[PDB]
Amino acid sequence: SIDEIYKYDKKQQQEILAAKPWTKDHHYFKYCKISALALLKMVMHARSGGNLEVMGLMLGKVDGETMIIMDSFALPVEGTETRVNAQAAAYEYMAAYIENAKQVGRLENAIGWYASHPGYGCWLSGIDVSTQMLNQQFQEPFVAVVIDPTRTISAGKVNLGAFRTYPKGYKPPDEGPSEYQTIPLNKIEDFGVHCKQYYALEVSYFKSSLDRKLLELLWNKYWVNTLSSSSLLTNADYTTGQVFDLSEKLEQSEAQLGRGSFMLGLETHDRKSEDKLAKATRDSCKTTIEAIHGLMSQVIKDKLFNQIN
Amino acid sequence: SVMACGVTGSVSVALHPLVILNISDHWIRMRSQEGRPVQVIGALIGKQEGRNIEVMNSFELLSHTVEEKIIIDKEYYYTKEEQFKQVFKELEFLGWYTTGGPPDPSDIHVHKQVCEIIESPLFLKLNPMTKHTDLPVSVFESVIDIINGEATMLFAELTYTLATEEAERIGVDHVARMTATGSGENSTVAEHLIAQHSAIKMLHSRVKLILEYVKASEAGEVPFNHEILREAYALCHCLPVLSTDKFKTDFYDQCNDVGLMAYLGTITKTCNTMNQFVNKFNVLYDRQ
Amino acid sequence: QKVDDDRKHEIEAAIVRIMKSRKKMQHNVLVAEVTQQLKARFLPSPVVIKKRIEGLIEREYLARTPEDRKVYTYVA
Amino acid sequence: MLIKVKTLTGKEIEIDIEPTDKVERIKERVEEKEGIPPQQQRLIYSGKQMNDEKTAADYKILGGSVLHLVLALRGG
Ligand SMILES: [Zn+2]
Repeated sequence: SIDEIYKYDKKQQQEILAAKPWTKDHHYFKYCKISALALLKMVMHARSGGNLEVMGLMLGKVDGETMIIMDSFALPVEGTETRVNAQAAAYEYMAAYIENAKQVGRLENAIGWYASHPGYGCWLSGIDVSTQMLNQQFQEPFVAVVIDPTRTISAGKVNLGAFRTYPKGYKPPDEGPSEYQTIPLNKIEDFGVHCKQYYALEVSYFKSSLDRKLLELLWNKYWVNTLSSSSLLTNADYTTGQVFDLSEKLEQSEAQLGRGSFMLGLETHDRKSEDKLAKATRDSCKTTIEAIHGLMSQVIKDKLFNQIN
Repeated sequence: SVMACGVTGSVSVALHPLVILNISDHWIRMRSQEGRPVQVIGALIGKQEGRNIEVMNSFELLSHTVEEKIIIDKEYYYTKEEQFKQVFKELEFLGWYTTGGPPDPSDIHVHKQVCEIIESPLFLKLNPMTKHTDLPVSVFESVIDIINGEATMLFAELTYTLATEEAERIGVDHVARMTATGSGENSTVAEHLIAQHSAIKMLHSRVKLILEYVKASEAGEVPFNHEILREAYALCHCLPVLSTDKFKTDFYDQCNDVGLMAYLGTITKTCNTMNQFVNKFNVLYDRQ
Repeated sequence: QKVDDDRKHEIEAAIVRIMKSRKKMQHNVLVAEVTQQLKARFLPSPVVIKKRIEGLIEREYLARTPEDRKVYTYVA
Repeated sequence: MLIKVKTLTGKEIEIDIEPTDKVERIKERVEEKEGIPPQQQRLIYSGKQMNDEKTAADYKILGGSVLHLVLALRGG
């Protein structure tokens, strides 16, 4: 059932919020499901911000290890945040909008915050980490989503990440692919200082009626120029960096395996090594299938156009 | 009849995907909350420059059914009007939207309550239970006609267009890509080929229209449409785009590169399967 | 009192403007980059933008370590 | 009476409140415990957002009333 996810069960949410399973595991939340509406709104806000960072709130819910997102809304930022934080008259519009949604139907409460990084990638800065750590202390089920309007245009695919922080003092396990990202020199220092204080969630969608309609319409409308070359992957950057990350991860796994071959009776090492190899394989397979799809479209369209008759 | 006959559009209406997206979400949740597809009512905001109207955003409105008529909480609408002022001042109210088929004798009641608020409101109706391949969205304006000696408000369909910024085009395009390829590589080329299939259908429809026009001109119509016919001849001259040695060499080069990448990906998948098999094989019989 | 009030408002505008840009700097790269991001230049008066970020060393949020300027606590 | 506003500190901070006092004075009391200006502070109680010029007695707030207001942060 495509529309099953849109059903809101208030008592079930209250039961989950009373249970607090995330207190039993700091890696509890692993997946982030984002609605088409949410994605579109967030991307539009980020690109209207242009080269300036904007932010908003995300409405949604939790389901097992998965955090869901549905909505998002701007807060009065008089004089581009002339006061502390991008809030000013924040919950003024927020609480009104919230009571108004309890009135017109929307009952999904705050599930997180989104912020934009125009032209400098998706990750959490020191300020972002402090903000998310605070959000993980009051509204425990919160997620820091970062978007990139400039990379959305450059690479073609929307650059989006979902993140959760670790509590002060707590160390992550050895397991950690950590995809490589191009970070400008004015941001790389802060990135490196805080990159191990949080982790990235797996961001996934679920199709839907919102998708079906939106996608079909805009697609036909603007894709009459269906060519757009055919390979926006031609830019080395993305592909090259992904392949480099894969190589690094696999070489690290090999170094581990070589040292673990001496220790007889370490099952955990074998477990993490197998998992890392498997993650590397799936990442490579997704890249390969994307390239294959691009080639398929290119070949079909080019053959149709050039020598049809 | 609430539809005006012989009345042409006086203003140009520009619609954005966000407006359609808001209507779809509003209809879905109300259907989920109250079973049957309950009709939804909202408001339209955006920028208007003279006779050019651009609907950029849209929010939902409160509706109270009393005495079998829909009463819109304009005070809630007015409460929300200053709410959207705090975030966006460039956007001005343009009209209201609803869901359903043909106009009913309840939308005229709703539209007149929107006509008293602002000078010229716009009426938009979406059909979520459509079956054709066309867009089930129509924009209607308010017109006053003398029917049987009494001034009756009617709806005149407007030939609206679709306005979209580079950012919205790219973001929704990524939305299309996220449906084409499933999260766990589900329905990989299902929506992919269907996308090119629909593009080819559009091109074939254009071709069949041109061919039908030519066949009709062969028998009747204008014997020589001048510009049109000459340009169509020159355009088929481009059907065999035709190439040289260098273009074919580059095409084969790209094909070979992508084929090598595909071979590498298949090798990676095969070696992962081999690793899993060896891990199990070290378990079932082998020790250490 | 005129020059005292004159300096009072321009230092107040100086601090307000810089915390909006709010980026880490080595010693001299952003202190000049913030001036070109204002409305009507020359109002900044660099003589105050250096001694009030040096007056910010008593606390966090760009604690601005005294000698080798590089620890600009970019966390708040 | 003392009311336990759930000011963002991980606990419900108890403050001194009189029934006749306007609810906007409650915002300043929370700022004395935290540091959020009343403009960004948004008092919320029993699921409904509290007013500004309305008095506390009009909301029937007692000494056992647990509040949950949404304040702000110290970004920049
Ligand atoms: Zn950030």
